[PDB]
Amino acid sequence: MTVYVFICVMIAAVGGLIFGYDIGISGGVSAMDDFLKEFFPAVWERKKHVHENNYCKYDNQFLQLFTSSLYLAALVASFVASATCSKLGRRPTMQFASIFFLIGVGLTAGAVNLVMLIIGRLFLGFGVGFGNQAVPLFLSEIAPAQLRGGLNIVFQLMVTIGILIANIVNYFTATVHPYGWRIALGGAGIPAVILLFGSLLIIETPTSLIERNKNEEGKEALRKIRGVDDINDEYESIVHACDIASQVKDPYRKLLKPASRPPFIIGMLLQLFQQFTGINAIMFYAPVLFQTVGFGSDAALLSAVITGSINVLATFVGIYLVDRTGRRFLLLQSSVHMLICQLIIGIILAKDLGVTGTLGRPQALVVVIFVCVYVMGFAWSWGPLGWLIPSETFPLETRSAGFAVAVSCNMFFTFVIAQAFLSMLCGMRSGIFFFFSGWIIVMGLFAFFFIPETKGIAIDDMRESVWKPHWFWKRY
Ligand SMILES: CC(C)CCC[C@@H](C)[C@H]1CC[C@H]2[C@@H]3CC=C4C[C@@H](OC(=O)CCC(=O)O)CC[C@]4(C)[C@H]3CC[C@]12C
Ligand SMILES: CC(C)CCC[C@@H](C)[C@H]1CC[C@H]2[C@@H]3CC=C4C[C@@H](OC(=O)CCC(=O)O)CC[C@]4(C)[C@H]3CC[C@]12C
Ligand SMILES: CC(C)CCC[C@@H](C)[C@H]1CC[C@H]2[C@@H]3CC=C4C[C@@H](OC(=O)CCC(=O)O)CC[C@]4(C)[C@H]3CC[C@]12C
Ligand SMILES: OC[C@H]1O[C@@H](O)[C@H](O)[C@@H](O)[C@@H]1O
Repeated sequence: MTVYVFICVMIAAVGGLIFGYDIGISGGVSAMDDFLKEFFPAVWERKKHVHENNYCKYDNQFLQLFTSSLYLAALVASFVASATCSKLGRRPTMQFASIFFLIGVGLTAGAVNLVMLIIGRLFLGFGVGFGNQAVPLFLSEIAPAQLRGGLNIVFQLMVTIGILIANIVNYFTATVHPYGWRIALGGAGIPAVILLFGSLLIIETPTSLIERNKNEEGKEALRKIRGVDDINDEYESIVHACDIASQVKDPYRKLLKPASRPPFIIGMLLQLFQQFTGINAIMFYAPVLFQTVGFGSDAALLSAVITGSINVLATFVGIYLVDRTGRRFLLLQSSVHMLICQLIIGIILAKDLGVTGTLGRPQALVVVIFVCVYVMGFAWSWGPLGWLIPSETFPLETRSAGFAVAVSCNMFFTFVIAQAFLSMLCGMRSGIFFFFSGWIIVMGLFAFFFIPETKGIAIDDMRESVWKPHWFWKRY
């Protein structure tokens, strides 16, 4: 209700929007010809051919470096963020994140050198690695109870919205031949300015302030969050978190202990699976894929917007599906849902698309319809729940660190997919989709045997009615 709580919500919404923009803009810019004329002339000549050398037209490690630099940087900067928060506060790290995005935007949009372009992407990666670590800490230490899951779904919606608007910007700036990609990459500056002026107005959480000056500065800070004077009883739980100084000296061992083993294994593998489903094909190289199908320069970027629209609608209804069905059902249904689309796309590509040539109109419509359905399968299952499950399964002692490691490893696997998708496409002509399909199959089995339904179960009830009656979680 107060200004500080709503600022806390706004900073999270904008920080998701910027992350979605950086996911969606790299696909459109890469496929444009203006960008390839100024950074990658080797693959630029290969687009001059009508339909020669399919699947290997864009096989270039530095072209993929343009996409995966941000996520490598985020993986490196995630640990730095995890330390910098606990040393300085949740406000300075957000300020540094805004500064890093603002530096990266000017570097990328006004890039004159390939080294400079990759460095700008790397600075954007620093900013996003800091933000995706400070934002959960704001949301978990300012917003009141019963609003932990409601904020996670809003955050995971903002990324889809950012992807959609990034596709729109790319589609409109693709036609602009003199400086199109520069306009496309300058659009990330607006949410960065908003983040900068939002991170200046927000003050550090009382949990962070009590870590160094207990109630010397955080006592009034907690009163500003909520206008009720009944603070003293709410405080008594914040003190207990940092009471155990000897236990928090080595936070690394608590995750390895059997107390937090069950939610750790679920949390980490969820990041491994949700990235090895193969959605980053569509979020990063969708126009690149559509051009090999045989659509053309505008047709590919125009289909990308359609798939993004599907993503947004499926996410908006996925928030209701999560509230009406259990946490298990959606991940079981999704594996089948995604397996079908990947097999259909792969099977018809293996026969109708060779090393030179183009699919016919019905085949072209099929590969688009089923990829849209593929994305909608992921938007209501692994997208949101891959972050929602670790935000509730970990116990109070290992919630912050347990989620920090999840974000970091997620960034690592994203980097793997983004750096090797086109290399895999060249080496395996149509085996990328079957390679992803095998992962989806093991996802289905892992979900059916090792993830339970945790719908409406409190943290203290996780160890009684979730992992006690489970056949495999015996870590007690
Ligand atoms: C672009 C795509 C992703 C749009 C998704 C819409 C569809 C996939 C439809 C087809 C079946 C629909 C579902 C069929 C039945 C219901 C029950 C329905 O319940 C009621 O209307 C009961 C009254 C109430 O409690 O609100 C709520 C919507 C829901 C989940 C529907 C939600 C939208 C669904 C999934
Ligand atoms: C063929 C294309 C369009 C893709 C098909 C995917 C969806 C249209 C399907 C996949 C699983 C289906 C869901 C499976 C289970 C349910 C639960 C059920 O009702 C509720 O969710 C309300 C609460 C309750 O369970 O009582 C019936 C609708 C719904 C959402 C189904 C609606 C249609 C869904 C989303
Ligand atoms: C668009 C046309 C050409 C075909 C679309 C294919 C799929 C995207 C659709 C149709 C087949 C559907 C599936 C058919 C059967 C089931 C089983 C049904 O029940 C179970 O999965 C078992 C019970 C449980 O797991 O809880 C859940 C919905 C699901 C996965 C459906 C989800 C939506 C799917 C994958
Ligand atoms: O919605 C798609 C996005 O979902 C996120 O959870 C993943 O981290 C991204 O790699 C992915 O592009």
